[PDB]
Amino acid sequence: PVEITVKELLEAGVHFGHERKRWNPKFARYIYAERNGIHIIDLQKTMEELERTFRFIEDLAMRGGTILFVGTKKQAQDIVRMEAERAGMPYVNQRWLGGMLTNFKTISQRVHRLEELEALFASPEIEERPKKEQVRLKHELERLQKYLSGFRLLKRLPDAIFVVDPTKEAIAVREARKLFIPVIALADTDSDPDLVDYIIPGNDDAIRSIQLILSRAVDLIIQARGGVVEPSPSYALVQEAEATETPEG
Amino acid sequence: PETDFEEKMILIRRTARMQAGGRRFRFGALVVVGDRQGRVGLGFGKAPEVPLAVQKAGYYARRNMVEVPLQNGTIPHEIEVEFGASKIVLKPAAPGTGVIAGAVPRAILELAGVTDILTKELGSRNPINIAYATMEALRQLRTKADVERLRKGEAH
Amino acid sequence: MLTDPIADMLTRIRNATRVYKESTEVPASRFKEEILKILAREGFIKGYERVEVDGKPYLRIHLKYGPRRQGPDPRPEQVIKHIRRISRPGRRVYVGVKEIPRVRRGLGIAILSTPKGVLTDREARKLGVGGELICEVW
RNA sequence: GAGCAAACCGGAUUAGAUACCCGGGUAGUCCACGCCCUAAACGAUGCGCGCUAGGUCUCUGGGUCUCCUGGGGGCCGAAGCUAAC
Ligand SMILES: [Mg+2]
Ligand SMILES: [Mg+2]
Ligand SMILES: [Mg+2]
Ligand SMILES: [Mg+2]
Ligand SMILES: [Mg+2]
Ligand SMILES: [Mg+2]
Ligand SMILES: [Mg+2]
Ligand SMILES: [Mg+2]
Repeated sequence: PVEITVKELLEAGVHFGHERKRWNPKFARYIYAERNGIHIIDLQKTMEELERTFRFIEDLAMRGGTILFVGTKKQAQDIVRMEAERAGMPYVNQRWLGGMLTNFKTISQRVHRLEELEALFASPEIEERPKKEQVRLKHELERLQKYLSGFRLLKRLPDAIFVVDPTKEAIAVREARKLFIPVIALADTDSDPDLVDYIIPGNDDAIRSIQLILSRAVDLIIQARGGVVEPSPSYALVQEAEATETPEG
Repeated sequence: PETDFEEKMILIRRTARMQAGGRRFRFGALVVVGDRQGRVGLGFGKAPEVPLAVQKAGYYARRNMVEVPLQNGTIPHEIEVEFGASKIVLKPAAPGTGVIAGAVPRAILELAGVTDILTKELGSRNPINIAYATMEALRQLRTKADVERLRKGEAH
Repeated sequence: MLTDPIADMLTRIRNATRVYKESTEVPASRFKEEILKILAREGFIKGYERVEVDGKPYLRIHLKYGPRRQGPDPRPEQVIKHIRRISRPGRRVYVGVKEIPRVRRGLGIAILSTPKGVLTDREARKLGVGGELICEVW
């Protein structure tokens, strides 16, 4: 049953039958206290820390600060970009690079090739040598973009970090704290609530939680201070958040 | 503000590695940079040429400094610190005592801007870990123990 | 069966703090209880309070630390960075008054056990007496 | 005293083989009582006791029993330790 949330998209489900001899284990469902992914233990402990954290995201915001989020799991990545562009800041989906922060003065160079290439495919210099290098410059521009598509907003090392799972993207969190950078992350029982600077004890995994915690973390920024504007947002045309703007091919 | 101190090279070495054909030296410099006002920092970078080796260590130096709590001209109090096998130990001394210590600990203490100490040594008199040796010492000197024992503790 | 009742406590506090526990329990007894009275008046530990566990008396020592730190390894500095036993059993170390220790150049105490209650380098000297040198804390 | 096997008897390989290989063979290995007491008799890590994250596999008793509590064996690992391993 899809409570107006599922939407009938002619989803067959012919190959989706439970004929997968799934009728094999009785204890198949070892079930615990994790049936939908919404845990809040001790409350007087977590809610205390939340206010804490979210009070800073607000501060770093107003102080003009910057917050690059760090995403690495498939269980996020894209969920990192939406909350990325919606909130004008740098993000890292694909993969971290040793030094992303403890080497700026060098990884930032890559960012430069990137921009450099991005210039050339805009001037008449297009096509002046063998297709080979033409592609030699396309591979790069392409790759570079794959791994640097979000680091282009880091003219200088950031005031904070928002890594999802400070245990899977630990290098990130190492590099960070080695440079006195408050590290903000999700974290759970299977994490280092000692390393995480400003914790938000959500579910490390679980798409939903992510989008839930990461969004307000994005909205809180945006709503930093305020203003009038009371005609509210429109529904169906929420494309500026990114969605799937203009395709190529 | 200003980020310039006085540099002192502690001890340099050629290191030699080996390959088909022959050997290949890598140089090691051990430098200490200081203010003589409370800040000092060790550093040892390697290189195929001593200078860079020094310069590098000159950069590693300035990056690892430690504001030393000097009272008058000495260390506020006593400390002995274990390292590899080295056991530097410094003892605060009256004025007019002099530095009084090894090539290494002296190179370090004398930049932290000390003037009167008495040093305890007892193992691996190795220019390197005695170097480091003298520093965690300087990192463990106390500022505000007076505060930590009596102050509240909110948000830890 | 413990061999040195005190030393046990001291240590139980020592490791306890190295892992940053909030408080540790230790077998009760006047002495230990009087020995912790000092660590408490002196700030090394928020405090102790007689407690029961399984039916046997124990003492809950609420350890005290410092603030979290910046950079790698953010664990809080220690309040009791060092706490050794001096006068062990089969090693009784009694010192005169002029033999009382100075300890961590006044940054630390040294609990004595003079025929006049359990005092610290300070007091004991102030009162003018010496006795078994139970420990040295800093 | 079946098999095996120092010494030893022959066979072969070798530049030479009192050796590796091959065919026999004694003490011995076996049991009884007595003697010897050594060992890489090694976890190369004395005994006892208290304290300090976990996870994983496994033997054995209790258990409101595929979870927790006791004893023993392995693995990986917190802090810590170590010259390093
Ligand atoms: Mg040692
Ligand atoms: Mg000395
Ligand atoms: Mg025969
Ligand atoms: Mg040996
Ligand atoms: Mg039972
Ligand atoms: Mg066991
Ligand atoms: Mg291990
Ligand atoms: Mg470790």
